[PDB]
Amino acid sequence: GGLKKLGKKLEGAGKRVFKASEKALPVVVGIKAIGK
Repeated sequence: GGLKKLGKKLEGAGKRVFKASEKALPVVVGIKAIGK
């Protein structure tokens, strides 16, 4: 089954990248927090 293949592949990135995003959450939110 490829389903679990795609859901497990991309997921791997979101786990490592979470550090790249989490760090800019204040920088990604500030826009969503200002522009709502």
